Amino acid sequence: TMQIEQIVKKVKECSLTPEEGLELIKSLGKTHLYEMVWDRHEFKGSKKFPHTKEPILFFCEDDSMYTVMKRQLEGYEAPFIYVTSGERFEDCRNGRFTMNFTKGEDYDALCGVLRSQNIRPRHIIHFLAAGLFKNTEDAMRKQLNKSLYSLFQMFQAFMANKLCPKAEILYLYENAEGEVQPIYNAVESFLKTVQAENPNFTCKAAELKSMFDEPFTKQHIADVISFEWNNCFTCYEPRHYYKRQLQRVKKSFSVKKNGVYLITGGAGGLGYLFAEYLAKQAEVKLILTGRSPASRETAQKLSALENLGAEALYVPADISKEKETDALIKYIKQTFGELNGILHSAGLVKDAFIIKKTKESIEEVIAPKVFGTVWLDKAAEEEPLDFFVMFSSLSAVLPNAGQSDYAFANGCMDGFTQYRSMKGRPGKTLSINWPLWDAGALRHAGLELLSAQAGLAAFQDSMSRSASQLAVISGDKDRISELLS
Ligand SMILES: NC(=O)c1ccc[n+]([C@@H]2O[C@H](COP(=O)([O-])OP(=O)(O)OC[C@H]3O[C@@H](n4cnc5c(N)ncnc54)[C@H](OP(=O)(O)O)[C@@H]3O)[C@@H](O)[C@H]2O)c1
Repeated sequence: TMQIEQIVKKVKECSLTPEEGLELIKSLGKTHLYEMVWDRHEFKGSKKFPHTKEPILFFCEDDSMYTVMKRQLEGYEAPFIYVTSGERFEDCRNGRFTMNFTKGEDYDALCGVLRSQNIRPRHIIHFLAAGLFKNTEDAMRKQLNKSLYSLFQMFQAFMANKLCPKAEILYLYENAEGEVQPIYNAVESFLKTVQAENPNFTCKAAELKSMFDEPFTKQHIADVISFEWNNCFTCYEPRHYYKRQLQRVKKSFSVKKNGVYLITGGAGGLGYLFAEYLAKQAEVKLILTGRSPASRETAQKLSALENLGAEALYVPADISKEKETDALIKYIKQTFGELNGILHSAGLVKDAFIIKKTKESIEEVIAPKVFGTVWLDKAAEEEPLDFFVMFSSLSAVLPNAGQSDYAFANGCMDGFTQYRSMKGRPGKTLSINWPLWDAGALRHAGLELLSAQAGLAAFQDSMSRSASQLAVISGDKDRISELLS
């Protein structure tokens, strides 16, 4: 009752056209905001062995884990296969191999050889993801090769060669107190979707976080592996671990007169819906960016925005290209003096199951949300931003079959929020995990499309809260609660 009067007051106040107000009322009780909540535990140890007596396959950059794992498995009577990085694929005898973890052909060779040797792994350990995150092309490329791409090659090869009728895959990465791993942490979103595509692959992800004065030793790693074998995501410190899940949030934003705002994907569906929304709040300057050249439709959009009081430019740029993004921020500074806010809506979708994806398709989908996001932060480092808002997707958290790289890319933005925090970036940093909008199967679930007004208001609410990651889910609260258990 109070809520309806609330909205009435707003249309009375003219924040909303009577029609918009009605659309919002019709959405009442359907739009809920969620945040990650953690549960913390003492790390207690476990038995050492897998629960079945079947071959274990371990991928590692080098042999730093070989001895400890042989010691850990003393008494376990099934093969241990240990694969390290090399120039070439090589069977190095007695369960040891080298390979190039980026070459699909090498995963084929591995599968072929193991099949010839009558070795059918069930427990797979992927532990290549180490090294600090840095916001450089070279560093990001190496991290993606150690994580997303290596895993893509591995799962595709495994399915194509039918190596594992069932597999339990444990993906590990290193982190440390005071540091962040946006790329490696995003793998969880990929693995959840592999599992939805192939339910015989049970996929787990574990962060190995060293603390100051409490390093993760080789033995503590072994112990985490054994613990996992005997129990998607857990973050492990040496003495404690924690898990997370979305839960409903507990119980006033505006752009500024003369503020300068960049909307990437600014001519796309959500990008433009937000540009009009922002133009109605105040007399602003808007820069809409997409890769495509100007067209009659981009002109029409700019005109509609200038009719609302804004000044508006369309500036073509591929924001996944570091120098283009840099040139873009420079042009905005030179043209308007400064930048006060970024809404990062650039993105694309190219759905396909992992078995049908290509590396090139993955590169395309991730470019704007992995590299683009980083380049926008990097180019705008010195700008007095009031806000840096990433349009992420609920697929990062609840993915569907076919969206593995998309889910990863969005999950990468979600983790990138911690980088901005770590670096002390000014203003509000927020990633919003949006569901499907009705603007620009689910039936059975108890979910509904998010209407334009409901979504605008969720943004408005999100911006006034303190969480740096919020998920927006549209539907019935109890149905959603089941889906999130
Ligand atoms: N609509 C939904 O239901 C929904 C749900 C969840 C999340 N989201 C997220 O919200 C954002 C917008 O969704 P949408 O429905 O508006 O899709 P959309 O209409 O395709 O808009 C995305 C825009 O991104 C631009 N873009 C792609 N790559 C780019 C690059 N490298 N540099 C600059 N611009 C680039 C595209 O234009 P060019 O081709 O000209 O570059 C396109 O206009 C996306 O990031 C999406 O993942 C949407």
